[PDB]
Amino acid sequence: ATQNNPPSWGLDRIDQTNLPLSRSYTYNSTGAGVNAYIIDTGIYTAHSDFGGRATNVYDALGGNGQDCNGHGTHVAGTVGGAAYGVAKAVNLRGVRVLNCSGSGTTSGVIAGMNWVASNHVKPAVANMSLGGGYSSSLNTAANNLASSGVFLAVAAGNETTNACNRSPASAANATTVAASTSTDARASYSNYGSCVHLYAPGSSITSAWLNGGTNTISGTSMATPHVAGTAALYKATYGDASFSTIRSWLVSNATSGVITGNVSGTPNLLLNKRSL
Ligand SMILES: [Ca+2]
Repeated sequence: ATQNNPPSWGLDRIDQTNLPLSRSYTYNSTGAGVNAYIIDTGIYTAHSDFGGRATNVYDALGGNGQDCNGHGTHVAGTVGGAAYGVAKAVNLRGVRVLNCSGSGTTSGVIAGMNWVASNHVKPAVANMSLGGGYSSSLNTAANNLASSGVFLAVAAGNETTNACNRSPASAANATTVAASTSTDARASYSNYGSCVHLYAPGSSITSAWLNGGTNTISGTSMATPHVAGTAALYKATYGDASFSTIRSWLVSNATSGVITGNVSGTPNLLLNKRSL
């Protein structure tokens, strides 16, 4: 199937090797039957772009799982919204670890990851569009979440710093995602370095929001769900596979050398789902 004139350029970009944008997003899986765990501010599950496919399954803060920020709804939309998403029929499963202003703690994030590792329904992917300072406990938790069978996509971060200095971006088993722009530039805020595995569209990404509507925002938070969604397409297309197999497929099939302004020591690779 082909979505003509997708409402976010990020979808357009990941289905082709070179600019110019084709104003189209082609997909041959929808990720049906794959579970995508959005570890974030929760999901506004009633949004029309989710159909009936979004349900919150855990809240680390003692709340009801519902998004009261918008960020997690936006991220969920890029993973799996009908109009805004990469994997348009995936099951979206909200894991609320951040509050109404988009913040939390290392321990609440680990609680959400622990829930997903224990209770995920295979085949499963997880998206972590969040980060903080380096934490050995958070990195270990991320490594064991991936090893439990959940492909793990994490944001490199928006601090213009080395992602090896941040967690969970620096975890060995993460697939860590930097942000590009619609001209294939490195986004000015994007973290960089040897702990980044590839770029994905991150600046001015349009997706779902709290108010029933849309929002266009920027960040490695927006790049990461393109990768999580592609991993969900992978599992629906080929069957379940380990995080290391899918990560290797992503980086070897990524578009090489098109990012401008890349920071030397960072892979010049851009997410490319064409070969699915
Ligand atoms: Ca395209």
